[PDB]
Amino acid sequence: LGPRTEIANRFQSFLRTFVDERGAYTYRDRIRRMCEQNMSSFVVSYTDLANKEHVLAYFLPEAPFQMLEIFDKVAKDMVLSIFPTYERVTTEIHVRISELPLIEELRTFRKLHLNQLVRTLGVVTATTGVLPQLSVIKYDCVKCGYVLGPFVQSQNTEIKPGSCPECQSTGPFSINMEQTLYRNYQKITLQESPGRIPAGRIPRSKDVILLADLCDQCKPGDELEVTGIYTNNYDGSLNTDQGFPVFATVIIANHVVVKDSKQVVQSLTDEDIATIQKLSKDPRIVERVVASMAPSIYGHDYIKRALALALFGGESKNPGEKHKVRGDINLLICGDPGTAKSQFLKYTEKVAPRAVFTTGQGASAVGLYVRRNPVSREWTLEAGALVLADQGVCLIDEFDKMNDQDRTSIHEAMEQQSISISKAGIVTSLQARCTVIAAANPIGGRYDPSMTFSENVNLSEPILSRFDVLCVVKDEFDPMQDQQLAKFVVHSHMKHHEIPQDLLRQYIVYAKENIRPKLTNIDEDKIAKMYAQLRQESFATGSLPITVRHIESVIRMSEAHARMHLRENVMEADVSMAIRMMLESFIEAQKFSVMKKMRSTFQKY
Amino acid sequence: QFKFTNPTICRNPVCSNRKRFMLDVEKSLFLDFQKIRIQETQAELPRGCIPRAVEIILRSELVETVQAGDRYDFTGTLIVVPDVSVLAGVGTRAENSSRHKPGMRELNYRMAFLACSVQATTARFGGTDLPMSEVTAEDMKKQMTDAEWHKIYEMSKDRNLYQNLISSLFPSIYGNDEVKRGILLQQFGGVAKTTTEKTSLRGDINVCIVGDPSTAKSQFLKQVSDFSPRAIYTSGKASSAAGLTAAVVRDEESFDFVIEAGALMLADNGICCIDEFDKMDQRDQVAIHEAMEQQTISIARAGVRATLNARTSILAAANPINGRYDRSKSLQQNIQLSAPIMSRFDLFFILVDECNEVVDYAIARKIVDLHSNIEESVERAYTREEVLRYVTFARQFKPVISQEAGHMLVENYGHLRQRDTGTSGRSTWRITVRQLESMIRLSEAMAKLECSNRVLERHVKEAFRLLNKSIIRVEQ
Amino acid sequence: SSNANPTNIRQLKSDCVSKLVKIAGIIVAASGISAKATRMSIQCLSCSTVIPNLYALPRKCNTEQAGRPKCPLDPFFIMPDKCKCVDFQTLKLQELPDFVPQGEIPRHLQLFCDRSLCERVVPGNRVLIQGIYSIRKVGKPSRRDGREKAVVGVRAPYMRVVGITVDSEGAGAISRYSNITSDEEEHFRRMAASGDIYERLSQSLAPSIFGSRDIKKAITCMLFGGSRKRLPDGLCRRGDINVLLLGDPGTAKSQLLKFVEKVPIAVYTSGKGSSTASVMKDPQTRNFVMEGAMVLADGGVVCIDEFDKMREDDRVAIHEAMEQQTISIAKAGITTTLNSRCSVLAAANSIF
Amino acid sequence: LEAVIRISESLAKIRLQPFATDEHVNEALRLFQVSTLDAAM
DNA sequence: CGATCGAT
DNA sequence: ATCGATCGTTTTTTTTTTTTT
Ligand SMILES: Nc1ncnc2c1ncn2[C@@H]1O[C@H](COP(=O)(O)OP(=O)(O)OP(=O)(O)O)[C@@H](O)[C@H]1O
Ligand SMILES: Nc1ncnc2c1ncn2[C@@H]1O[C@H](COP(=O)(O)OP(=O)(O)OP(=O)(O)O)[C@@H](O)[C@H]1O
Ligand SMILES: Nc1ncnc2c1ncn2[C@@H]1O[C@H](COP(=O)(O)OP(=O)(O)O)[C@@H](O)[C@H]1O
Repeated sequence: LGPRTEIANRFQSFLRTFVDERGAYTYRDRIRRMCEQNMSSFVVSYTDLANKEHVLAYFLPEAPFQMLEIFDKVAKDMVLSIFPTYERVTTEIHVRISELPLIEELRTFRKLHLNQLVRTLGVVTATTGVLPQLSVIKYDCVKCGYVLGPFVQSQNTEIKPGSCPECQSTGPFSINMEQTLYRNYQKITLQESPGRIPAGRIPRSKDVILLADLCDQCKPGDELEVTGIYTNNYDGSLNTDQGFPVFATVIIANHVVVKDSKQVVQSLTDEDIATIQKLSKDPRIVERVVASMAPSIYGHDYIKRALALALFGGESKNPGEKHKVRGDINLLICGDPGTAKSQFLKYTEKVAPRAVFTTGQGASAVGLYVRRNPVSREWTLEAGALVLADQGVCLIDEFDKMNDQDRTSIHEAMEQQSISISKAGIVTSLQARCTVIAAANPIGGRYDPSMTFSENVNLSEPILSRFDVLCVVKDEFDPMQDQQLAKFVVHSHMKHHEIPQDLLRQYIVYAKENIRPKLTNIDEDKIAKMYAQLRQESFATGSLPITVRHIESVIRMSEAHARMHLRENVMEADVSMAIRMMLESFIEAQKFSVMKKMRSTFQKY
Repeated sequence: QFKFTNPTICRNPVCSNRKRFMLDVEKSLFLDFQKIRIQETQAELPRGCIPRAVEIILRSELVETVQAGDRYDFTGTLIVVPDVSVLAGVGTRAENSSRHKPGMRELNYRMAFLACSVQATTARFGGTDLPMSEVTAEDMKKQMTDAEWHKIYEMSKDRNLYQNLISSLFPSIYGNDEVKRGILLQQFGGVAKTTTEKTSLRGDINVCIVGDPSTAKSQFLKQVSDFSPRAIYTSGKASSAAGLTAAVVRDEESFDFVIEAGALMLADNGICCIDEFDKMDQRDQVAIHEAMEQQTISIARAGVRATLNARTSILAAANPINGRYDRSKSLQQNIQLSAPIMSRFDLFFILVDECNEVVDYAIARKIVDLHSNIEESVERAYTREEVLRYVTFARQFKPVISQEAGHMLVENYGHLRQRDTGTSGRSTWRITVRQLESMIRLSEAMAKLECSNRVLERHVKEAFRLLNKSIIRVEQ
Repeated sequence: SSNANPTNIRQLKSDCVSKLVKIAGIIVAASGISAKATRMSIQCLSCSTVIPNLYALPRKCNTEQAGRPKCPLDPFFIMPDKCKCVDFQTLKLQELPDFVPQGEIPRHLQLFCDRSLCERVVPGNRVLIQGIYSIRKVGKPSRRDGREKAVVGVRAPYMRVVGITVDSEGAGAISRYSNITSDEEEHFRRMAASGDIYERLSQSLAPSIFGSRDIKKAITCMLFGGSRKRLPDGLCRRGDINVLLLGDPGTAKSQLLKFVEKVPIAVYTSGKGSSTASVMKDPQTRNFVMEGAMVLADGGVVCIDEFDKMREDDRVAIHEAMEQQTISIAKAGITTTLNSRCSVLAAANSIF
Repeated sequence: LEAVIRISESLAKIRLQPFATDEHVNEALRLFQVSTLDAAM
């Protein structure tokens, strides 16, 4: 119409007219960037939409279907007109939204929400696999032997015209298995979280549809935010009825968003993206990373730096067919039952890309061994959480007073980084590439004197094998420090109403994702003399089987340092920093005779 | 109609009378209900037959306000139920065999019931903008949130109301006068800061009772379930570890594994205290070892991304080894328990028993006004209505610290650890920053008593006094 | 056949359908050998019924030469004296171990065959494939499926094979058949002729590992097996061979057993769990079949650590199998003393 | 003995000579000697 | 046992 | 419009093995 033509014109005079990011708008070029990677999932801003023209907030809910259609039509008519080069591969488009100032929890949406604009979240549960449906209606005539032809399709409705090449005849027909258009499919079953329940009763759930563009992203137990829209199967068998219609409700997804989203993710500011390389190459940045660990503690540089390096360190370095070495480490702090340790862990999660929360006393380490049937409706399936979170983290707290039948069980995945099961209808296997939280508790009351460590907490012989970042919150009283930190504490309790967390998140996404460091011969013989310094100074006193894993953890520190620099190679610096930290620690966990490598390394130092 | 029939004959034309148009879900008439079941009256509990159950339905506005454990008042809309099929109804069957001149469905109807009114009584509390028995229709922040300022100012102004209120809820009780002033601070608010994305900051505080036998440490709390909202009590062995957890299932009802709630766990912003903390098994014990401090907890073996959370404080019920406080062993051997929880609990207040005749006869002199059925209790200072309303108001204030004792809580705490620099030679003890955290919110709440913001160094000094009380009380 | 490129299951999609392809997966198990044919006659018409697809059966009688007393309403007497017979086996397919199993699990696919690719694939093998991605059923409109199924049109997947082949991961597929040539066997025997082969073979598993050479003079002798020197009485004296090892960690037991898996047929789990043996009950027809997984070492070998770290409810059937090689069964209505020649390697961990 | 027989058998399997001599198996003797002298204490 | 469908 | 001859029509089961705490 005069006005009903102006919808597409508003989109056209939007996507190259409303401009921000200091000129050269996204939707001038963001669409180009969609065509580049061959995605066909352009996404729109409702914020920016209202910043241009508020009008299409009320012109949506009367039929958001037709709004979305009349948009993606514009995307085609622009793309293939200026990118006719595109017109081979897919040549079909639909668009998305990611700005809705609302979260509807479940148990919140009712008959008023019918077939219009929606948002909600939840948790995934078991659902279907990967299937397609149809997309176009065409059959085959047999009275005249012709084709009925292709016919305009309604969402779940018949057409059956008389018009066809068979003298517009041949009411009967048959159908082929080709020359017709297809469309992937997958389903979901959404549950609500165990935090935002009505505090103690059974939860609610409804189902949700995802479509051909949208599959193989979800999984059981994943984090999520979706617009979706409210559905209605228009008849779940109306007749002489129950005391109630047997109706149901679904949501169909337009734009799904993961709320973990552990990939390389963010867009680029036009200039505020070299935020890295205005600063990231300075020499003082060895220690500026420490200032953003956990802004909580006055002391404790050591564990600060250890977690700081090990949050993004890692190298696969798969040699020929032998094995896959490590994207792994097990730093451990066996401190005091009540020095603040369990708080150290949380900021890790609140920055780092993956996780799950688990505390000590988990399962029997089996996990919630199924045989695969369509009896019991599929006999639900998983094996742990390092199966569920690989190349990331999933959390432990207060371990050391747990079932020995778990300390057994986890004792391969750390290092072989491999799972392998049996004891079902299956013996398949699966990948566990992870690292490990620590968070345990000592025995003997609080913490021992410098008297030996094997006496401090009593774990069995074939678990002793691996070990790492050995720190400990040994305590003795300084009143000056008590004054300093307590000022800091009350100051911390006085905030009523160098690095921000705003950025370094992305630095480490970038750092452990893209750059892939190395090593070269510089001084790798010195390592042997220091290993000998272990074996000669430490034989039966302290040297508690610290075999050929922690040594290689030496390399892990060095590679960790250079990725903290985005260096990819190094001189004596990084390795010597590893030697500095290890030299400190293994003096830490001795006897009152505490200075063995100390005396041994003033020449090294 | 309930019995639904797409088939309609015609309106304007002579046209199809079984061939229908398509459907309208767009501009037409829709609505909502749910469906639940109901058991026999617990006010009408006869012998013999079962709890005959009724079917029940709810219209729009009635919805999601029914709930387990609740009694109601319905409509009386008993039904002819447009049912579709059933067995065993082998009575006579009929249908209209029309006029002879020159579709079928078996008929056996069942019963259900419908209702369009609810007063879910015995489940109704109301916060503070509800006008109570005693009110003062005045202007305020909200409707009735403190519109009895006309008195609550007075109940927030006296230097006597501290002790009067300490004595305005123990009329039928007599013992020490330290828990009689400390225990309310458990029910009284904490800190409530407005601050950063560092981590959840807590308002509540751990609280304990120990004492010799038959001291009515139970009767302190037997009433508390009747007292506070959200804060209903039972024991820990009053259920299983389906108190903390739910009842662990291994049979198929909906998806064959269900542990998603508990009994401790549904006490959100009320306390559900427990008795008998000494002989209970070490399962919920190590659960509480972090569930009180790090109120963000998980499980495995059946987890739908298990992340649960405690919310309130606690009340303890210890008793010694021999039943008596025979000073023949250290406290660590007197109770035979662990360290960190003896530090996690920043407040002890043990109730010790003796034998002096005047005391016991004075108790019986309490009893003089326990069965004098007119005047079977002692005088008071402040009625309950105004009391709880002042309590319900005194939170909404944003407590604050800018005080030199806030600056020099460093001083009092430096002295706290100066005098506690020892506590290491004769039966060593441990100091820890949970003590500081607890003193902080303690001082803060002690000024929240004032119906005022902005901490004062009086509160620090009394808090220091009370911490000194507790720690020297820990002395053997 | 071709050498174009292998694809991955994560992309086998609605575009990739009715279309020739190439992949590379791995095999799990697949069916027995049922039946299929192409055409047949019927007495009602006496014509070999010719079909394009590999059902409609129309109305008219064709025993109409009865006068006016004809036989309508589909009177079809299938004459399998006159029918045919080809094969049908339903091969299977799991996806790779590196191609989106990472934050997920691996899916898989089921297959099909007609004539000569039965007796072609034993499961637990690495394939290269050319097949085709197509369906079995059809329909979009509001004839919505089942009871509460099919919002619109979901039909099912599978593939049929047009020209499976196999893998050459060095010797990817060298397990049962022989496409090997006289040059190969000359090579073999002339290395056997070489009297410097065993000590050279003491250095085949440790090209990155040091030491343990007296330890390794028979770590591979395990693999070859000796002799199943059976006798006319019972005394089938024990064929295969078994080994123990245990000691301080930090000494490369795990990687070594991974390699002994690497170097024809083998598997690895360890504790807490290959294989009671498995008597299930068929969800189709509810019969009690036996999947029965040392069967997958029926000539291969086994390696495990974690004998120590798994309880004794499951050690005894395997305590026993490896003295008689006959997996017994007596549980439900079956007494099928199964058997299979597996060995085993035993690593361990001593407490103290 | 019932197993060391299989060690001889493995050796002859390698070199393909069918009939195996005791010098071929002195190697076997020295290898299970590891087990003997292990459980020697 | 029900609807389709043809003619009278 | 009416009657009659045409077309097409189908539903029944309970229990055993391994697994997890
Ligand atoms: N530098 C600090 N900043 C803030 N809080 C601190 C600091 N040092 C100690 N704490 C406090 O000490 C308390 C330690 O208890 P936390 O919740 O950490 O349990 P935990 O120490 O992990 O004990 P456990 O692991 O034995 O259960 C925390 O409340 C923490 O706030
Ligand atoms: N002597 C060695 N030479 C070369 N690499 C070694 C040596 N010893 C160990 N390594 C390396 O150290 C790692 C040892 O891990 P592995 O899983 O073998 O532990 P383990 O010896 O099996 O201990 P456990 O039996 O307690 O698991 C391997 O990745 C291996 O490559
Ligand atoms: N000061 C008091 N006020 C009221 N009742 C008291 C007081 N002192 C003791 N009692 C009575 O003593 C009894 C104490 O028993 P209780 O302490 O509950 O047993 P237990 O020692 O097993 O907890 C209570 O029934 C209570 O009525």
